[PDB]
Amino acid sequence: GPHMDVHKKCPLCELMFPPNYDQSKFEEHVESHWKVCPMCSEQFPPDYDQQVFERHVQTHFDQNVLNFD
Ligand SMILES: [Zn+2]
Ligand SMILES: [Zn+2]
Repeated sequence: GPHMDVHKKCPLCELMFPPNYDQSKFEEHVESHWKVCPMCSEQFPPDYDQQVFERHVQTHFDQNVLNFD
């Protein structure tokens, strides 16, 4: 950390943490913004659209109407 080590902010929502905050706890928070499809276990970038993500997740519920096969 430099003279300004208050850069520990989630660049995705700008939640600002103290300089002494856990890097990995920071990263998991960044990875929380990476929207994870529970059915893909894939994390989608913050650059991804929530609308697109929600429709993506919806298609996992849609399942192309899995009737049997
Ligand atoms: Zn955040
Ligand atoms: Zn998915």
